[PDB]
Amino acid sequence: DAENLYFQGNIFEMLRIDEGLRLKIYKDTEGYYTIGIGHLLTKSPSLNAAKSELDKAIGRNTNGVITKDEAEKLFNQDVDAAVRGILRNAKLKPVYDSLDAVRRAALINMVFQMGETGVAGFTNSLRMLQQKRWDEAAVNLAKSRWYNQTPNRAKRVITTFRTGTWDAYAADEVWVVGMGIVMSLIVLAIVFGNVLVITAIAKFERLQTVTNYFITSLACADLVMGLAVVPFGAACILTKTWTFGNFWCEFWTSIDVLCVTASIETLCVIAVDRYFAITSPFKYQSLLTKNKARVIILMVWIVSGLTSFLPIQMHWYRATHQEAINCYAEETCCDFFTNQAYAIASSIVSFYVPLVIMVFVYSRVFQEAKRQLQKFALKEHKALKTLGIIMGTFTLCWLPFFIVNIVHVIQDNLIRKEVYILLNWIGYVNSGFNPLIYCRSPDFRIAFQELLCL
Amino acid sequence: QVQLQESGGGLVQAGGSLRLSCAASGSIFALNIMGWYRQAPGKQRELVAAIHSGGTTNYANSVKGRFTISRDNAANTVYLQMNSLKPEDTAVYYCNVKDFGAIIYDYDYWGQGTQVTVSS
Ligand SMILES: *SCCOc1ccc(CCNC[C@H](O)c2ccc(O)c(O)c2)cc1OC
Ligand code: NA
Ligand code: NA
Repeated sequence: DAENLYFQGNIFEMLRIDEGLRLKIYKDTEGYYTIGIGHLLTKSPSLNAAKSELDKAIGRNTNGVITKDEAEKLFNQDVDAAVRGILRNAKLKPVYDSLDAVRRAALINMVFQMGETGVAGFTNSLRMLQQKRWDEAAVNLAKSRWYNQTPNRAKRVITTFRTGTWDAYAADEVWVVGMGIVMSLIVLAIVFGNVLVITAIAKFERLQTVTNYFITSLACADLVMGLAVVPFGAACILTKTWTFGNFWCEFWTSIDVLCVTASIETLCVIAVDRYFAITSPFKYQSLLTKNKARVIILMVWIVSGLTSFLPIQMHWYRATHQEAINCYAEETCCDFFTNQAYAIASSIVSFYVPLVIMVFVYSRVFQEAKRQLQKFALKEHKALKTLGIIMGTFTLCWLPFFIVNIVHVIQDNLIRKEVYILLNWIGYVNSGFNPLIYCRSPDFRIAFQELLCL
Repeated sequence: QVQLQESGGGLVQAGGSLRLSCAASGSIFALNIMGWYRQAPGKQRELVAAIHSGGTTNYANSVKGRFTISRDNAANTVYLQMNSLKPEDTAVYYCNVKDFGAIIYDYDYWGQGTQVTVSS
């Protein structure tokens, strides 16, 4: 029909929204073992019984884990079996024929979910759909046990039955490009933002201080992040797949772990730096020189390199479970599978250790400020808001991820992958917030103004 | 929007003693560095003496042993004892306050400046 826009009128795209794609065996809202896209394996409470039925369906030993090719093949087999079930029934076909293309799909949806004989149970609802009494059948279907158990999916199917359009599912496409344009802005803010910082310290001589030498490091880790990590990361999420190969999958992963670790550990260095620069400024100016500070930065990148490129390129970070082995064998799969060891080891070094130091240091700052050689002034209240933003932002961005990252492995995943990738991006945008936190100095202000002549 | 009141500068004979003063009127963050800077005729602005809010001090290599900096107990007023003055100490002494309320950086306050002349 000359239709190559994104969304179309079909049962296939409809079910994919209702039933997510999961390669490993899981349990539905009922509790039955299911794999792929809503493919029921068995009602048997035994997982081994589900594995046997699964291996008899695929034709090989799957270990409860299949591939995308096998998932799609089962999906079309199930949809075809749903349609062939509708056509072979006495109650379904008289209704199915008398339905438009859209409403036909809505009927297949129910059959895809609760079987041929189950949907035929709806004597009243089907008669009403047959006499084109949509609004009455919409109300009647909302009184079934199918509605009480899966109210979200039912409400969408019932709506499609009512309107006769894809209004309940077409709202998914707006969010597709809707989050794409957001990612498009995130990349720009990080790249252009950190380049501005680096350019300022590199050009102007007044911005060449020890603290700013640490700022340069932070701006460097965030820049590469916005040039390597963030773009390639978004490029896959939108396209649903990874189209660069296995070699660049881990290399891009290596850059990720590298830059993120270097970024957070630098935030830690800056925090300690500003402690000594304030608490003991006279010793701070004498002890810590540019040479010494260059050694500190070098140490940070080595630690970051030791916890990123070193384990990854040596396949040490790799997990062993069947779903991980497949992705390591797949050229289109670049998921981040790790073992308990690397997941904890990285998190402690990348996030937790700097987190502890940054909190303890900034606490001492608020502590040793009360004990000085000195009555309810507002200069201390404003300074309190500052550290609340510095530390609060870093917390609100990375903490949700690394907590989940540690829960992601302590037990078999009860936390959705959708949440896992989302919380990584909340950490990703911290690399954009940094220049808006660590470059508000009057010297940076004047530098930023002249760098673009505003 | 705070103020700095300088006082003390004047004419003295070579070797004579002089006392400077700088009252910091306004609200300053607890952690700070008050001190003094000078501009000798035909020379860049140099650090004379500076005292942190934590009592510790710092002097230049050309004044250490002759100049003694100190501060009041609660009035935020820094006094600069200047003894055994030299004709090369003749300069424009500015008052200075390093605020740390921004944590990441340090905002600077300055004074009107005082003229100190030593008759060679
Ligand atoms: S669409 C292909 C898959 O997309 C994808 C897969 C994996 C990841 C993980 C990216 N983040 C790694 C994380 O930042 C991290 C940094 C540092 C350490 O130490 C650890 O442990 C994790 C992301 C995406 O898409 C974004
Ligand atoms: Na096409
Ligand atoms: Na791979």
